[PDB]
Amino acid sequence: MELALRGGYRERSNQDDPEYLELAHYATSTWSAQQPGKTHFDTVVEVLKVETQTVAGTNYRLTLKVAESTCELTSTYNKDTCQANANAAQRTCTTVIYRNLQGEKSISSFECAAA
Repeated sequence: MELALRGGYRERSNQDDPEYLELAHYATSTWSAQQPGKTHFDTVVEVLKVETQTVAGTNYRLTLKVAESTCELTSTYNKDTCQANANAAQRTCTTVIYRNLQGEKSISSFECAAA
């Protein structure tokens, strides 16, 4: 379920590995679908920061610029057709995704800063 440690995150660049963006989309679409009053998926405008912690499994702490997409929640989310319009409100959000050895992912946290 989680990897619990104070400190010990290592900084990664968002070009260090293409999977960071994939993980960002997984977290953002999954979380947005559960929010009360939402009609559309939120999507990832940009990965702003990547930090990881590994013991056996790994925490990916991703800081993201997020905006509402035009893809309805009744549709299947698509990582690259569900882009936000430049005029859509943006927020900075931070998510911790824990992945165990089986590759099972758990969103430990997903929090957005007020605009």
